[PDB]
Amino acid sequence: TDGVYRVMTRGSTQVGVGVMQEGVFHTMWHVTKGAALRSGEGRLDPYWGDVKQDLVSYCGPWKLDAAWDGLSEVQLLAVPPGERAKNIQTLPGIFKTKDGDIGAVALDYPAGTSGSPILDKSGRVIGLYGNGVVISYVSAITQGKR
Amino acid sequence: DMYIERAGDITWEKDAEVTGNSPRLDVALDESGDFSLVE
Ligand SMILES: CNC[C@@H]1CCCN1C(=O)c1oc(C)cc1C
Repeated sequence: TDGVYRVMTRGSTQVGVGVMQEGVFHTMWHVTKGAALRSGEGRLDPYWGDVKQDLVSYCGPWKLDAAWDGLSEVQLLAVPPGERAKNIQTLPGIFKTKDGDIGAVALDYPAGTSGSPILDKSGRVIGLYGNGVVISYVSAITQGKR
Repeated sequence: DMYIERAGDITWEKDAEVTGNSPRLDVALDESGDFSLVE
């Protein structure tokens, strides 16, 4: 079922967050390390993963393809451990790399928020939160390839 | 092991707080997926 989900491990703790879209679950590799996930009485198995991109998809190929437009405010749909999903609006900064520019959000939430989606004004997922640098933490807007 | 629990719809919120800076940073991405600052 489409939506944003907590990734829990078993006491129970929230290790991250992910996005269900088009029958595929999307999260950051470092959240699950590719482990299988229980969803009801079913099991979701990894289908594609890449440590360098820090991304993994379950049940099918990576489906999220929208990208930041470079000018507009975005929203982090943050799902922190123990807190209701909440939308945080921000203008991304930029990671300048030898292979091009990547949007980045200067927002610092608990580690279990990793995998939370960043959204454009149309509600499309432009990437996931939780792989970044310290300058105060700055997350890349990490998007995969469809 | 690991399991998932639904937490919400993927939706923009009109009532959203605006916060955070927009730094411009030169970075490198290594084979382990780690970003590092460059000067
Ligand atoms: C349920 N066990 C999943 C196994 C062990 C953890 C990784 N993995 C994978 O199947 C896998 O790993 C990469 C890097 C891609 C894929 C599809």
